[PDB]
Amino acid sequence: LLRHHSSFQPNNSNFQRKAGGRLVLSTPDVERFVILGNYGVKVHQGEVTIAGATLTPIDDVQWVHAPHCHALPVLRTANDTVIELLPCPTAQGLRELARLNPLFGRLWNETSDTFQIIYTSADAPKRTSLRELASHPAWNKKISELLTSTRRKPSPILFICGPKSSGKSTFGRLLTNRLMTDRAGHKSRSWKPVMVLDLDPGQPEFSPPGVVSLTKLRRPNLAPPFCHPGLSFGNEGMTTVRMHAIASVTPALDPAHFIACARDLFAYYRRSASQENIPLVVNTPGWIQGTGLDLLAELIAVLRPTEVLYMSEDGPEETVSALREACASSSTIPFTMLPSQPSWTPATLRSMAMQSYFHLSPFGPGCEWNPTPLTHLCPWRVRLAGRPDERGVLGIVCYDHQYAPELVSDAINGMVMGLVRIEKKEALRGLAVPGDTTPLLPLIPNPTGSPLSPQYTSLVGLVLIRGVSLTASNPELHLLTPVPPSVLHSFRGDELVLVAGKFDAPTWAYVEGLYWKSNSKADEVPWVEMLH
Amino acid sequence: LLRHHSSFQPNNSNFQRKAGGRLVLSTPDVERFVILGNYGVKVHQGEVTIAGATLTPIDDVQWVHAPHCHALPVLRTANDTVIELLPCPTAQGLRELARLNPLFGRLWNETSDTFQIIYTSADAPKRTSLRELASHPAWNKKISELLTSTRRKPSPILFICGPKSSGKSTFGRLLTNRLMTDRAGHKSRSWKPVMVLDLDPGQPEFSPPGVVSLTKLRRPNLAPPFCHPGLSFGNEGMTTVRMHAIASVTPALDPAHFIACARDLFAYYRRSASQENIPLVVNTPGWIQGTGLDLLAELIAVLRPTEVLYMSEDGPEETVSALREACASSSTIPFTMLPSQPSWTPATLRSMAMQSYFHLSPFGPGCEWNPTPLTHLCPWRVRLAGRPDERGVLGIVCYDHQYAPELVSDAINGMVMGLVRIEKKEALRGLAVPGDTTPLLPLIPNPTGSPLSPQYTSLVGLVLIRGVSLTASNPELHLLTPVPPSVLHSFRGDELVLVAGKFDAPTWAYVEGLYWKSNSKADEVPWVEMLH
Amino acid sequence: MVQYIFTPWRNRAELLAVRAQFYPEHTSSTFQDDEHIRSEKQKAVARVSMWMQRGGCPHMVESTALLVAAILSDEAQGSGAAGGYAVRAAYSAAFSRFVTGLLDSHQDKQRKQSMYDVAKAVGLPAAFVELRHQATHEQLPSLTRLRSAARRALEWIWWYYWKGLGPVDQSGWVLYDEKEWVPKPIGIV
Amino acid sequence: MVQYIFTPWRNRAELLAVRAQFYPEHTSSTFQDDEHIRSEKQKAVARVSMWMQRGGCPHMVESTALLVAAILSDEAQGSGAAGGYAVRAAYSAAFSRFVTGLLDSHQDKQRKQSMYDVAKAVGLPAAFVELRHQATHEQLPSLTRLRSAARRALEWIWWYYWKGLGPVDQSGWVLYDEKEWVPKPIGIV
Repeated sequence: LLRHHSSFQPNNSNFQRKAGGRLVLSTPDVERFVILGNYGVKVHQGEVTIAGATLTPIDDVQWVHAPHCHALPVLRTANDTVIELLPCPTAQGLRELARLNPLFGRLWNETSDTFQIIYTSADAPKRTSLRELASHPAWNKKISELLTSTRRKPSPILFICGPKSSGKSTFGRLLTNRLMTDRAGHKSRSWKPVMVLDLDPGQPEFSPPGVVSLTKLRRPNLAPPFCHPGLSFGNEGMTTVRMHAIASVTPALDPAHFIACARDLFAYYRRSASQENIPLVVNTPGWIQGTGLDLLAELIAVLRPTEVLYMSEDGPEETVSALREACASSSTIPFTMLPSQPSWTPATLRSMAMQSYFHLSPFGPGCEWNPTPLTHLCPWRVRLAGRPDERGVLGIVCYDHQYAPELVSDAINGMVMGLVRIEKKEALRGLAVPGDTTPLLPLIPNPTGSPLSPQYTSLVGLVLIRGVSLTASNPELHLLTPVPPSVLHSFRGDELVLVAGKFDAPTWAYVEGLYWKSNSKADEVPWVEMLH
Repeated sequence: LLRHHSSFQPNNSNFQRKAGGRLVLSTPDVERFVILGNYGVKVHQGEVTIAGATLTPIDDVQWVHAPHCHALPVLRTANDTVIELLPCPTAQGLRELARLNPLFGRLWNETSDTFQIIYTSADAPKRTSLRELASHPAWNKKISELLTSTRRKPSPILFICGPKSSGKSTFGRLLTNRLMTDRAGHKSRSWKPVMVLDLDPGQPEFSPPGVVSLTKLRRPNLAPPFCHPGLSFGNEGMTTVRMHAIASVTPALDPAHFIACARDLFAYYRRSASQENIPLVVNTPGWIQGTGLDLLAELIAVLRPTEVLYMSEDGPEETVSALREACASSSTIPFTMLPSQPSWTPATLRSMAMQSYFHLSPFGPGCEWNPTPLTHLCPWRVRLAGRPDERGVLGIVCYDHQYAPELVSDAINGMVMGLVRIEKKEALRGLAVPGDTTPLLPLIPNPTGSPLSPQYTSLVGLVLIRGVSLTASNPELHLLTPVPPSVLHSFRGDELVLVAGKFDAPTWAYVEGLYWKSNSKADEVPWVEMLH
Repeated sequence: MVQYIFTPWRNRAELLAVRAQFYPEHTSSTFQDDEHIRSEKQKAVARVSMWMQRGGCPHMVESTALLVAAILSDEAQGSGAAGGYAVRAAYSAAFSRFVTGLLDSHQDKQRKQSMYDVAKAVGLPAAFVELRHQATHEQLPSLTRLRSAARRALEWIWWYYWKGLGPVDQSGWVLYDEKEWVPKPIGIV
Repeated sequence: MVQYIFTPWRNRAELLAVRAQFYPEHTSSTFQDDEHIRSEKQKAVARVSMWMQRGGCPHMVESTALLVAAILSDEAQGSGAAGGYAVRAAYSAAFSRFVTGLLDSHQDKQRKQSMYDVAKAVGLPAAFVELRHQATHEQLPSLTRLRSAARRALEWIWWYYWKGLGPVDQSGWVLYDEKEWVPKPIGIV
């Protein structure tokens, strides 16, 4: 049975094309649009609403990425509204990632244009089901009350907790977009920046997997997490204030350090919130039982949120009771229960986010992608032999598990590692940094196995070990990273530390070259066996 | 509601007393009797049936023990039948065990006589429910067919397998009694001996717990297992042919040795069955899943039974299928499924059996008990220092677990140990017997942990370590055993070996003296703490 | 009336000595002191092994002996050549026995209880339950986590069980002569 | 089409070398030979620990490494002073992981299957399942039983998994020069 996604009907008057692939659409009444692919929204007259974001003719062009792996945002136009749809320039690069992974081929529309308007279900690609973005009426009422309280009280803190697959991420995106874009009274009011504390390592937003981050947004989040996996450090639409490497998909390897990371990130938010009023939206892990419940209680005790929002009505009574106790122990903190509106597994989305992060170019749209396979790129050579001033990295620190020194080279090879800047010398205390150096790797023994201190270290970015050369003439690491060369050359060698953790093995990078060669057509690769 | 156990009604004619407590009862019609306590049956005229045993005036007096912990045997008299009921002389000693354990006081009738006829439920002792001995009609039909086949084919082997609490023991007792006492044709036919291969260590009959045995019976088994826990070695009614110490309640510590024990015992049965035709009844553990199912299959393969009898209709289909496969693999062995007619836990009955074994006098009635507490008896002193000819025991062998040599004295103290006769020197090969000897105990290291070989060793009996004296002047073991002094003095010191296993801790013996003192009235005892 | 509880130890002094050997710091540096502490801990774990052989030993004593044995095997020699599966496996079996025994003791068959609910009812941290589940159905937990959890578990067992015990400060075979015999309790010479 | 399975080892030669180090007697006395065998087994167990850290290691390889590590800890030094809870706990955790992984792999949620039924379906002896249950819900099994079951389990894993693998016989950071660069697979220098 055909389901009508878009209520718009085109004719010669309302719907017109323009050179460069752009489109001009004039709706005299309220209309809805479900558009699949990458596009840009710029309204000539009237007000539109997309994913909770309100756009007016004063506002600039907003770039939307809508793969059908996630729910497609619905663009609603009020009466007497003239809008312009623009093709996305950078999107082609992302589509060229289809050459490296079959998963990136299924994401977008099959039409030659970047974006396709989905009038009926027949316009969908074959063997794919399109789901529209939806919000509960209770969600809209709660966000309206939150906006009124935010106008009453400057810089609120909104804690969003819930079970996994409860739709907390969708509610977080609409909450952020409505806090940013919605203006009451004067239409000349500018958009407010919104600061997002992303504390979910397993399913992160604005950060690569295994990373907790603090992000400042002046532009609405209209893209999936893998469409903006890495944001450059700080006038841009989305800038990253600070990151820390959990180096795992779950905090269960070290909960307390996790809490410490949150504290440090919260401190930086305070160093903004003193100067200007900025709402903070906190994204939490989907762990509601066992150690995760204690983690949520500790996060409530640390952050002191203005409100706590549990995203499931039908959640376990022990979890709701523990969260209510954690709220009531501090002060009168309003705890509100919300409905949970709930293909692609989280592990696959995590791998897509990591691949999209590593394919970011070092250099409307924010992010740009490089279609070149990781096997074809010229790698960074990090010198391992010499004085700590001479070496590219100070040493290698293993998180939670101490390999034998002969096994470190095999363990880190072809694996994602974190790059950590040592801001203060107090982080290295208690650890034996190797001195002036087949030569061995510079390995810092970590007998406790705990991560480095968040308040003295920061995360520059993630690297992928292209190879390890332990020859006596030139001991070095070949590695690939999306960090720009200016940032890498700004740091000194004694400030940088490579960190091994429990990131997932980048198995996409191993067969990326094989997929590229197979697509271009129409020896033994390490860690890959082939069926025939 | 009153339930009539005995259909007999007394008057001056049928019911007569005689001095010494004996009773003469003449029933012109078929009558049933439920008698609680210890008595003796000797019929002057007619045929009676008790627990499947048929008694005729030719037969002698048969002694019955009926505590209400087990089901009371029902004595059925045919038309025109005159019987005599006799009090049991030895039973007093067993009743005096009530002075040492409150469990032994609950067993018997409250009337001053040894036996009481239970006409109605009001004649039962207070707060006790009396259950009659019952047999399924399918059981009686199967036993009748087995008797016909036994008359057709000399010396059958009847394997009785089933789940725990399936009533396999009751069926075994009635099967043994009907094979023994039932005579067809000529009434001058004598009773046949029946050999019982008891392979159940957890709930044994004719043997103490942890012991597998081969027993020859010329007299019907009308008593519970704790009323005949130890039988003297070989014209008696019940004699023990061979014994082996599993030293555990389950074969799971060593299955294969268990099978080996069965082989040896079966061999001795063959050394009888060649001379005369004797039926063998095999009692098996109530283990029907996991390793126990393989044990049952191995026992079927070893013994080659004439028939296999599974005691549960509603048993697991995998167990019945495995038993059917084990039967059909050897030959056409008839496998018959039977109904399972199913307070006192098996552990309590095991403790009562062990206590009754250790309270047996060295000298319908067969067994006689000693009311004296084990703390008051003069113990055997076993010399531990000297040549292997000079020492009382050759050494101490631990089964399945090797203590440190300093911990052996604490481990064996106040615990039940087996006394093993080394018949052949091949049993000690591979083991280091200690030479000419605080002096240490003579300890034989057993790195394998396997038990001694059944075909070269035998079990004289069980001992209880009264104490360990490791003084330099006289290293010795004080121990208590029901084995007669003539048997103990027959063996040489180098033939005897003490065996430590996984018998239950004799906690009855520790507080036996306290219970005796408390009953007679109306310091710190090792391993006992007292509530007040 | 008088009720009897049967214990694997002969008297309470033996149990308190074993408690002192498990916990020298609570009951009461140099290399001789460290060697003495290690030897006394080994003696105590051997005694608890004998007690478990006898039967009637409480679950907390067995759990303490297992955790102390795992800690001793860690401290004596780390299996760095073998990657530590010996040490990590000892820790994992100690935690499996400890958490399984505690949960099986305090669970109720009448009411459907999650393992985290039983852990909350006892007061056990859920870290031990997650560690047991990871050691069972996933790969073994790392050695640092097992060390930290073992120390915390030993402190938890001390506060749960060990503190409440007390204040902390034919000549071979001869029948024995009937004239000189005096009746004694079983186990006393 | 072409399907890719990602392995913790770089190539099949690494896996076959680790198989040879676990099983020297099948793949192919003096004290030097015994020390060499022990050292190679330690190296192999360390490699499998690294493989489990990387991810994607099969359950049979992990079970073999755990059993070999338990056997090595038994052979190197027995905890006779500590009563053997270190060694017996290593054996018990190895068996818990081995039986739990095998049963969880071969169980079906659609049909209610007893653990002994799954053990019969796999071909695993029920002694290992009973040993797992005793190590979990009861006291640890004895050291002799754990040794015998460990040797039988290693033989079972050899016949199940290992035999089928094959026949048995700013100068710190410099961008690399684009002229000299030749594209290679990931992990090759």
